[PDB]
Amino acid sequence: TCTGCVDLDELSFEKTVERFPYSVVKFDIAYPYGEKHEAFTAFSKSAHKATKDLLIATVGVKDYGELENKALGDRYKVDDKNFPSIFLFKGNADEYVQLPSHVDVTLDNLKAFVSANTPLYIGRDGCIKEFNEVLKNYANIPDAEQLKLIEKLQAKQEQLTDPEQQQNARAYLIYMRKIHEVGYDFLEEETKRLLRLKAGKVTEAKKEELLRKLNILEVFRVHKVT
Amino acid sequence: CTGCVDLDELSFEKTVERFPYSVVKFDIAYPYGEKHEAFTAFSKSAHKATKDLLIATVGVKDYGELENKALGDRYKVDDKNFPSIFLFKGNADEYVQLPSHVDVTLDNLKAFVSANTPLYIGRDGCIKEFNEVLKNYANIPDAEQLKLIEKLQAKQEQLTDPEQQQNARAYLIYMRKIHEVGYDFLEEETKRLLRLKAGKVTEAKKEELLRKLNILEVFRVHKVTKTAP
Ligand SMILES: [Cs+]
Repeated sequence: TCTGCVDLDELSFEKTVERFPYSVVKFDIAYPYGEKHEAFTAFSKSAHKATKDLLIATVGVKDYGELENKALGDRYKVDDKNFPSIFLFKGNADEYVQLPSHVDVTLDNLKAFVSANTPLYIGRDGCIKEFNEVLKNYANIPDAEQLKLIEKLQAKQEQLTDPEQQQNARAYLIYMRKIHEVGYDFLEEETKRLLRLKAGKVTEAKKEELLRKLNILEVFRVHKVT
Repeated sequence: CTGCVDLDELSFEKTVERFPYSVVKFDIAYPYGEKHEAFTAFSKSAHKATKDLLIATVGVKDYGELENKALGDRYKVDDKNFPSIFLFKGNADEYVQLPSHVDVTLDNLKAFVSANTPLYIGRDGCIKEFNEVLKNYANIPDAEQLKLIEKLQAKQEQLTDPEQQQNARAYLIYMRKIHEVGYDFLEEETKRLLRLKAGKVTEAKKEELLRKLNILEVFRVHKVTKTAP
């Protein structure tokens, strides 16, 4: 299927959607693959890191054959012409919004579809929303402000529980410290390092970590330095 | 399987913690076979009976990127004695594991459930909302029977699930016959169905007769207290 996606059928569908605050469900071919499904996969992974309240699910509809989930495609008025079709539910299989048929299925667009329609926000992997808010043009604030930002965020660092997020905050703190010490030259250096490392010998978990670092690194970019 | 939700390292805890109870079968990825088919039958049965029970599977089948190996490890299960069946009580921390000696069958899974939760997976055919008001039906006065007939006929008309619609017909038949003839109907209809069931019947016809017998059983009374004809 896709990682962290829950594939639902006519018996599980409503009863599962009805247990979650929000659900985003991709109705598609029973054996989906291709750019759009990969984008929904990436979105499942990002969503799952970003929220506690959002079910990411798929329903595979088989037309001809001994039919699978055709009731569901019928209920939601989606068939071979519409796929993949993205629905967003809010606890009630009868109340939903459907991603406009003209919107490209990309991670970015799926993430905006959720934010446009729920209070949830799915940031970039590695980013910590709290940190971000206090970090814009960190690289242009005075050394003493920077030094202040470092002590506060280092406090939230140890108020955080999830390993992923604890690693993320440590990268933020490292970058604050480097950018405090080296100035903005740091960005390009760290970028080149992370990219050479990503384009080298490393695992599944390895390239994700490096991407999370890059996304965290991006927060510290400014349009002019001063 | 149908109605089983397959969960993985990302979806497991978060899904299990949204349902009051979850029964989870850990097994190889792409499971198959007789225990899997029995878990499948159980999923169908539980879904017909409750809305509070998640039925789920985790495919460990560890030979690759090791999907779900961490999950199997959290619960200390093993290629070595798959399947392992767990019951969770609303989070991924509170669970009971089905003893590895218990054959994984439909009956044992239902028992596991009723043994460990307030949930009840009823007998095939039964409609809980009917059974709730039918206890001792055969002994109550005619006018109460008649009111129950009117009430369950009204319920039947609102039923939206097709298996319950069909089962409800058998309840109404039995209520009306029992009203009309008395408790002797229970022997009459039992002999009729047991005769059929003792014939050469397919598995699907067998199931259909069992559902009628499970419904008729609702009407049996421990002692007949109401006068005959
Ligand atoms: Cs709900």
